[PDB]
Amino acid sequence: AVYKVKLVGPEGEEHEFDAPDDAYILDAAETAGVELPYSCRAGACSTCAGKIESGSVDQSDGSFLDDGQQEEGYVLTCVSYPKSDCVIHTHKEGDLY
Amino acid sequence: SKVSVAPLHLESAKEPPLNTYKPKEPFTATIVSVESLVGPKAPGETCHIVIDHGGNVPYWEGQSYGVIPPGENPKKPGAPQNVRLYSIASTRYGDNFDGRTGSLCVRRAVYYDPETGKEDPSKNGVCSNFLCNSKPGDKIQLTGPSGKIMLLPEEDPNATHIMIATGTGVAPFRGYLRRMFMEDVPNYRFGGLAWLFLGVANSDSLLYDEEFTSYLKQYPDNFRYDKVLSREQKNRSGGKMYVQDKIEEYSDEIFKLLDGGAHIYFCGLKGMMPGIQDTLKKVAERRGESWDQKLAQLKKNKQWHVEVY
Ligand SMILES: Cc1cc2nc3c(=O)[nH]c(=O)nc-3n(C[C@H](O)[C@H](O)[C@H](O)COP(=O)(O)OP(=O)(O)OC[C@H]3O[C@@H](n4cnc5c(N)ncnc54)[C@H](O)[C@@H]3O)c2cc1C
Ligand code: FES
Repeated sequence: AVYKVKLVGPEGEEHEFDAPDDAYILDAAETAGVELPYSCRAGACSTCAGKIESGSVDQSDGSFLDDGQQEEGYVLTCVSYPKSDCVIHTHKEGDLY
Repeated sequence: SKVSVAPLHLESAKEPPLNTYKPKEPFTATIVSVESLVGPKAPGETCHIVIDHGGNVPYWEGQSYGVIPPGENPKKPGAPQNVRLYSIASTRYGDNFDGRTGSLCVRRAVYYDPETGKEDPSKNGVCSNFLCNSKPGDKIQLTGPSGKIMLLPEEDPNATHIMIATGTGVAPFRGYLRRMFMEDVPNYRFGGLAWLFLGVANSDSLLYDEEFTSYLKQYPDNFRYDKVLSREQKNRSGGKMYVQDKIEEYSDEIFKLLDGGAHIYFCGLKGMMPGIQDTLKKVAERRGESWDQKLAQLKKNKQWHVEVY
């Protein structure tokens, strides 16, 4: 299935694009001409950090975030598969410590 | 003369390969060789590992490989080890000009009681020791390739590239330089300026010196190479010499290049950046510029490339 992922920049900028349930959100976003922050691109850091508003993803391919951070809604967009329509706020790296 | 490389169809791809192999289903690769890169005086071991992926896990320079060491996650029973990322140190053709292998530059992570100075093998790096302990024939769980931040900008074959590295951070640059100078790649004839700054602990810790010193002889007009041996050299004020200190010795020269459109890259452990940034800040100010503004502009121009960890 292909879902619709809506992103919210650190200033209210929004972007809504198609996101195959078997494609990482970071890649689905770039396909639609959306520039997002990233570093390793392999779920090893926090540069691509984002935070769920609604929906859910499978980011098990990632290992940087702990259960607690993931409980709160934090997701590594470079290794996240949308499991449904979602609303995600980007550039959340600054909240992680 | 440049070394013939094959197969050329590895130049045909327009977009770089990404995540060809995921953690749940990694590719089983074979170790071709492992060798220490350092001498007895090096603080620790850093090894060169050649891996045979048989053309199944191709990549572009600047990208990295994922390796999943055997055993289970000590933090999650029943679960396999987390993948460790490693900057590929070889061109896409590999050390065999094969297009069949890739290489990693791995620093052995070891633990030492802060006092008795004795190493506790039970507390050292799992994947790094696993890798440097490997022998020809060993199988390795490979994932990737991954990354885009360190892809080499080739639109301008005469572009300028300033490479700042520390320790294993030299890996992607070894990949750039073999491509610019050692390999016979018809569609990429580098004619710009490649400048490599490498900071290590001592000379016994130098990585691939014979290789880089070689470029200084073959292309004096296209390759500059400055090393910093921290435990053997000193800066202007008597303290240990670091890469930012060497960058400072060519401050005006380096800022010109940046002002002229030069690409600058940083790679290695992340504790190398604070000092680097402070030095850049002080250099921009001694020139009357705002570092924050210049950084923002450099990033805007896509000239700033960082891969620290
Ligand atoms: C994009 C990227 C590129 C990279 N490129 C490179 C590269 O080119 N070369 C390179 O060498 N590395 C590179 N790394 C780092 C590499 O991925 C690993 O983080 C590194 O090799 C250490 O992994 P490890 O499995 O050996 O150690 P880990 O087991 O993960 O351990 C981490 C540290 O904890 C220590 N430790 C473990 N248990 C204990 C304990 N009980 N008490 C105290 N200390 C303990 C270990 O000794 C070690 O120093 C890169 C990382 C990224 C994200
Ligand atoms: S870019 Fe590092 S985890 Fe996503």
